[PDB]
Amino acid sequence: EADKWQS
Amino acid sequence: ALQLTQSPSSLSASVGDRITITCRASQGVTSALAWYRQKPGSPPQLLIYDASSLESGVPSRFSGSGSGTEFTLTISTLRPEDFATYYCQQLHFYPHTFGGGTRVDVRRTVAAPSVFIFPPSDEQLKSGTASVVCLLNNFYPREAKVQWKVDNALQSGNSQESVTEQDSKDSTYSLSSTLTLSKADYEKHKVYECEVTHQGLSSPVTKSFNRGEC
Amino acid sequence: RITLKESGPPLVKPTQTLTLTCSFSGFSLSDFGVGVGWIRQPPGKALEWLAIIYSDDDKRYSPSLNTRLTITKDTSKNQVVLVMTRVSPVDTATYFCAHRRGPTTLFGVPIARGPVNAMDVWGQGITVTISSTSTKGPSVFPLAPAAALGCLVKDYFPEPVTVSWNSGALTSGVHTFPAVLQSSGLYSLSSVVTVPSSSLQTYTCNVNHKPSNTKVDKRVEPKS
Repeated sequence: EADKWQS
Repeated sequence: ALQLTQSPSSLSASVGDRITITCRASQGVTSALAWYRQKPGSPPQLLIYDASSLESGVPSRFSGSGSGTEFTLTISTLRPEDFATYYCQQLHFYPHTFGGGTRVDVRRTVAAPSVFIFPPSDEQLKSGTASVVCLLNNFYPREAKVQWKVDNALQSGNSQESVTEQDSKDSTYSLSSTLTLSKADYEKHKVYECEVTHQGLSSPVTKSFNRGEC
Repeated sequence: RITLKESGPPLVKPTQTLTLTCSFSGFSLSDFGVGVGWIRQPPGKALEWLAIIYSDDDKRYSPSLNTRLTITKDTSKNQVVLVMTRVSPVDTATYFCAHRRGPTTLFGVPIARGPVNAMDVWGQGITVTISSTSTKGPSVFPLAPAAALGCLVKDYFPEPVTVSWNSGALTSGVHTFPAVLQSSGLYSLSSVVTVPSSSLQTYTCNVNHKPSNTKVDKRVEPKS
């Protein structure tokens, strides 16, 4: 899934 | 999951060369990629973070570029401490994958291995086990393939091999492969053969012996 | 200056539980967005990511090992613990813990996330061997025919063993290979030496496995 520091 | 493929897996070079290692991801990882250099016996050391930022205290000959699915690390002027294994790491998706690594070693001229086959000692046989060892001595490059054959049957799952580290004054490698069988199985066959494939050999070389021949 | 160091048992038996501790200094696991992760490296293999924990206590695990891993932190002791259950021989590896930066802040406002994209400082690594074996000395056998000969140092535990030739006088042409951990849980290694096909001079390998108090000198010659 998406890493902590994504977006 | 996400796959990170490094290329080449192994690379030869000399002090002063410019090398570039590349890492490709199966899905885009944006700029969340890091490069590391790991010297034998030590932990990996961070060179480049976030695909292209130079880590503090890391020498300027190291450079990283790319984003998305394709990244490259280039060392502009290879120094002796750079003979090592490099890894890339993706940090966009969990799990935070590492590539397979690329080994950078001292280039030297191609040298075929001197191959030797050793039958098991009578002393070992009395204990009930039989070890057949094959030695590939001083060759280059590192990749070599050893295939054991017993009375022409291809062996599998019953051998183990280890390789020395690059020799500091030869630049060659050596490889030892052990075929292990019970004394009983050993006794049920004749021809024990170690087949070797290597770049320096214009076709495979086979070293063998017939068991019990005296 | 950030430093980390791993500690735990060097040897563990199959089915047992392995608890590894990462003690660090230079940062706090209460600092904003900081992480501490664990990565392992089986001998001769690639790095393999295991898990990571952040200061806000979010935890993530390798999907392949999820059921056997627990990671936890002890903020006041500056330690991160990774517990792996039901280990088996394939879990033998060097285990490293590592620091992961949190985003850069300006007047306590996150402004740069690029620094989180790497594990920036690593511990030296701790070597863990998984085997049910008890301490045991090697059997030494001859390897007989540039010409080559050697000694096969078989079935010993744990590492290491030392091998020299002619009490230390023979060095050129000597290759002592790294030991392989056999499926039996015992190690095995060969040490060979190449010489001008004429020297066949005497050759004796001196083998010493400190762990079991086993010294052996084995003279090897061209049979027949």
